Amino acid sequence: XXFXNQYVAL
Repeated sequence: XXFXNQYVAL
């Protein structure tokens, strides 16, 4: 919950 990617997603 900050724009991550497909595997690391926050």
